[PDB]
Amino acid sequence: ARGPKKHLKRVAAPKHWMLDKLTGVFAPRPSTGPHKLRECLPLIIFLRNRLKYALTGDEVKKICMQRFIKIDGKVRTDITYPAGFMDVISIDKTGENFRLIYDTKGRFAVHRITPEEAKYKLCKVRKIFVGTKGIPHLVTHDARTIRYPDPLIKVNDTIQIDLETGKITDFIKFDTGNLCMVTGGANLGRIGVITNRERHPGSFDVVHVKDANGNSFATRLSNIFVIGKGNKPWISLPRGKGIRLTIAEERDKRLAAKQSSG
Amino acid sequence: FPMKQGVLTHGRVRLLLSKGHSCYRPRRTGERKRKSVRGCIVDANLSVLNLVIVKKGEKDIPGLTDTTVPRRLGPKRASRIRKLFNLSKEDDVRQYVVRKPLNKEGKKPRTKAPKIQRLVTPRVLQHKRRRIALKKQRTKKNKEEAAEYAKLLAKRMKEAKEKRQEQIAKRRRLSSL
Amino acid sequence: GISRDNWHKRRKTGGKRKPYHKKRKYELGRPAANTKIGPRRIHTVRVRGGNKKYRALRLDVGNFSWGSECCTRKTRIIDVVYNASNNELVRTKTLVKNCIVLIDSTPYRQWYESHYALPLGRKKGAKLTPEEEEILNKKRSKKIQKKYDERKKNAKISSLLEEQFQQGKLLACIASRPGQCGRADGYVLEGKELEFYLRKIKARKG
Amino acid sequence: DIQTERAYQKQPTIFQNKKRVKLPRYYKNIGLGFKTPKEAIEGTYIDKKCPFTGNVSIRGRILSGVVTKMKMQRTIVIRRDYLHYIRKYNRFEKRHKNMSVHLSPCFRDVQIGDIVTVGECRPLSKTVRFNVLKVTKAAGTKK
RNA sequence: AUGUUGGAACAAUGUAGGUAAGGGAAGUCGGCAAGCCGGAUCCGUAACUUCGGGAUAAGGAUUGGCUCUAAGGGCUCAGCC
RNA sequence: AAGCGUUUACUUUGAAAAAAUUAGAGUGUUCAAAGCAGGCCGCCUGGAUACCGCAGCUAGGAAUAAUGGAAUAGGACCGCG
RNA sequence: UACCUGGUUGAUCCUGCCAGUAGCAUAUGCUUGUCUCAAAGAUUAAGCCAUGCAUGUCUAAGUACGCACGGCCGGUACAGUGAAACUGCGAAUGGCUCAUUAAAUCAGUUAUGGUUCCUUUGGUCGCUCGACUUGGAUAACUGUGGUAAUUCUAGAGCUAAUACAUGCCGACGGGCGCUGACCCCCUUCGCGGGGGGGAUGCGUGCAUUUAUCAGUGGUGACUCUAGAUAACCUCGGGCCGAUCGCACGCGGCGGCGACGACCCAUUCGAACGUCUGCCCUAUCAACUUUCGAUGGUAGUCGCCGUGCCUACCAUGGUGACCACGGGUGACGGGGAAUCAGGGUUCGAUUCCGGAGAGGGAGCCUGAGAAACGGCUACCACAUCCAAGGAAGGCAGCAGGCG
Repeated sequence: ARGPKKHLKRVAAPKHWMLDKLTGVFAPRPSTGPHKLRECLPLIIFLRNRLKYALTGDEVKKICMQRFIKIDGKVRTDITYPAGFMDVISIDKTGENFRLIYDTKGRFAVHRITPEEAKYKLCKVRKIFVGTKGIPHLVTHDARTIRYPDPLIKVNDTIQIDLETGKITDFIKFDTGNLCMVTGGANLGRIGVITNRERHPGSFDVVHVKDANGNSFATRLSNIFVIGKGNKPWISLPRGKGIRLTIAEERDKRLAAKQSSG
Repeated sequence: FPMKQGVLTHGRVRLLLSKGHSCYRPRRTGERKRKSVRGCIVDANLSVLNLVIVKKGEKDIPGLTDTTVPRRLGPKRASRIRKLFNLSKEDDVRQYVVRKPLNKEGKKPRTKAPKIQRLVTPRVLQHKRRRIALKKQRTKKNKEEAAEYAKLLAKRMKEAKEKRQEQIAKRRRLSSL
Repeated sequence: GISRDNWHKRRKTGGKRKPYHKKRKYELGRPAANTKIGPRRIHTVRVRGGNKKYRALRLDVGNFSWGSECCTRKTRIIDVVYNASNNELVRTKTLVKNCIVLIDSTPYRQWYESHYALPLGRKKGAKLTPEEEEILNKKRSKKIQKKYDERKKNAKISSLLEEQFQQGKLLACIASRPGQCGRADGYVLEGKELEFYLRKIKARKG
Repeated sequence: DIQTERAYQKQPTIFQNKKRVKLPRYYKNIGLGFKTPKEAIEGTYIDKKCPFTGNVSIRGRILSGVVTKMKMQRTIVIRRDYLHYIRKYNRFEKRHKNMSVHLSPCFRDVQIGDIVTVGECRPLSKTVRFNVLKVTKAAGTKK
């Protein structure tokens, strides 16, 4: 090519968006922002395809510019905004707040959070950066360059930031036994405690995660995101709670739900 | 074919012309194109000569020295109003605008006036007063958060060195057993 | 134009590559700067990413450094004596990185005569007529004289470095790359570094 | 011994002409559990492409092979043998790839047939992209 | 002392040397005669062959002057020839 | 709890492993090719799952197939001067 | 469903091939009532193209004196629309085709600690010691025109910037050091030792470059980031608001914004490498090189690593495990047909990545092109001409010829 890509094919869209292929040849190309293209979910998909308020793309265009959608403390009027992990999309008209949390599968789950829960979110830091005048810096998953952080926050800890002020409240130390959120891969959407850390110099470190039901599994540290200390989470949890119980009993639960109600 | 300023010939030549060159109208940004231009020295191979009379002679031609074609537009910028009427830098120049009367059939007699550019208005002064609030906001915020961090850096300092004395006391206690 | 491409030449084993595309814009190469001695004539050129590179063509001064005394000063370059890459860059006096050039000594000599205030250069027989350094040699405070007298513990200089101070022409090596940033900074040859090219310059003369 | 070229080769990081009244030789660790050799620390070789006294960083894959040629100066040629599985005929085939690996002169006694351990880094030359990390002695060869 | 004499003229035919616009062997039994190439350095060199040759095959480039640089040695590491 | 403990091929496991396509779960497009929906007097839900060989990483095993140990001992341990 | 049949003989059993048998396209012949999906100028010609269309774009918030419309509460300037034009952005995406190309593209895996970055997001940007807003061009317009003719423009009056250059009051009242006038105290016969203060000026924001020195925070490992000293501040100079719109509440301050930039991370690309994988061919066995061939040193250039290139050196590097070379009716892969099991054939073709716009070559702008629905030349084809000159690239959707 001779420059950056601007279009996006419907076939080339990621599988967790669950967009049907019979509608259009193209897919909503996400705009650049604090999250990457693949694991984010555009605001047009969250409204038209997830919540079904809107039918067509022009209908999404009008609603976003009525200034009724407030993503994580700032109103964005772009239909293809890269809404990443746990962006607190707050809707003022109906008094309803959405935080983008993964389901037990790889898809984003439509999770309604309480308004007092909407003021804070958990961000995973990436590096401790020294500024031009001996200024410590932290860079979160959504590229929040927070100067003067708490000095005990390390490379892969998570900070409970506050949305209306843009500053942190607490932080969770990366240690074994703490709760975790597997953000990526085949174990995408899993919730479990951390049981073992394996060191690999040069290569990628892999961390074993014990599930709440005792289904221990491994995951590299790049797709690992702690969510709380011990067995106590710091946010609300969707139904399923990230277990990935095997497909033999989703056959059982789906069959039992139909016959019980009739 | 138009003739080009400073080409030092009398015939016709072809030249690459970019933006800023005469006898060329670019369409794309940085567009370059060859243009056939005539020489600058005038000979008997010309059709039309554009002539500009600098000093008027004592004789009066009926075509040009008699026909008065006035200005087309009035001065628009605020500072250019001051130099036209030899005003000062303190008085108001808004009433000294060069406006024109408008009269034609089918419409009422109206009057149109230009917008005075680069004129001091309370909106710009408020905007100037708005950006100095950000400078007061910035300088206070850097001093507030650095002092909070310096207090925070003192907060961690008492606990870090207190726990240092636990290892040193352990280093003596383990060696005593 | 002249390009920087690896696919235009042979394989490791010796086979010949066959091109599958024409010349790309990111493989671009430009003609050399080849800056000389003269008044400052530096041409700025736009490079990849919308940045600027300073193509120097004539340079006269440079911020050379004297690292033993932890001092650096701007001095005018006069001559080019040695270049390790090619001998035609000495005859045609061209400045590139790692060139042995000649500079005047007065910017560094006055610093020795101000901060230490001792006679360097100054072949015996003639005294300073402006009398400014003579004033600076004497007339110290009594309490600062002891601090001044402790400056003479390290006021010794090597004979080879002192020898080029006699004629006023110091050998110095270019450290900055001139055709890119436009400057001609560097450092003065000292000790083992200085005595190496003195053998080579003598070998150049014979 | 050293300095046999047109220019003056030296370690760029250190300064060797400070005011006086040996050389403060620069050397760095390499990582991945690799122990820096004694000869690099105490020797007088200077080379910009040495993994310990030069400005090269070891990253990426770590491989191993057998040295076959040493007529080249400051760089050597190693041999790596492997078998490629063909899915049609359930057999293999002997295939070799002889890449060029830089040999820092810190490793002094290196013989043809020694099993060398290399490390990936930035491309040193047109074909050289690997540098010697340790030299394991060949099998036997007590004499 | 110009080959067993000199001086003055500069006609044709001569003998011996040369030069010729355009064509380039159409001249002539017949390229007869005349003409082209030419030394040296760096490339390159065919068919055939008795493998030794053909071969300086054929066909290309360069050559001046001046100012420098590098390399190739003897006598006690530097100096001197 | 952390680290080191002959190396592989081989075997088992885990991660990383675009979609579309392939096999395959559910779904009366009236059937089917298809498609991802849909059903109940706002709710209930789905849009699974499988491999990705061959190549590369990590973790259990020590049968088979390789290489090597000390016999001019610069051999292995224990204190050492 | 893992399957056979006929044919050599006077007749037999074999080997053996030929021909039947069933799939899958490609074309073609005959014929055809309904409905739902769906391919369709790839194979020979990446051959040539008449004509039509395919990339343009304004919000309350960059310029509004075009009555071209239009409100009257005007003299406190433009009510408010509004063609045009200056400016900003996109035009480097998408679409078509598969000509070139055989460790090359490409596929799996890793690295950029070897790099550049539009846009978006989050942070910085009174820190520097000297203005209630600087300047003059120009487009639109009036008017003179030329050429057969261009999306050709020439001249004369003008008139604006979120176009172009320029730059400060303030924060700013003082702090830190270095020159350090000069002064004070103790002790010593006495020079001498120590404790200190100190007018004055200079330098002191980040950014670029050179030299030197100790370890706030990390990496598997830095010559990392930060810190200190000494200077430098690219005139073909790095910034540090000389913008616009809505409510407006109290000498001047406040709320909601858009735009604008320096720098850092972020998204996004692009680019080189790392290990493995590719059709046939020996009537291709030696190939590569001082015209770079493989390495070392020092430099140039490049966004950076690098013989990418240059200068000086060594003679090196690949190959019978098929190097090199030739052909390819070869863009590669995910995949398609077909099979019990294994395999065979195909993949121009919707997704990814590469290449191109008739064949080369070179370049302007732009962050990103060696762009061709951009230019500059040559080659081949083709167009109008007044014979002076001008102008083109459908392997973009149609469509026409071959």
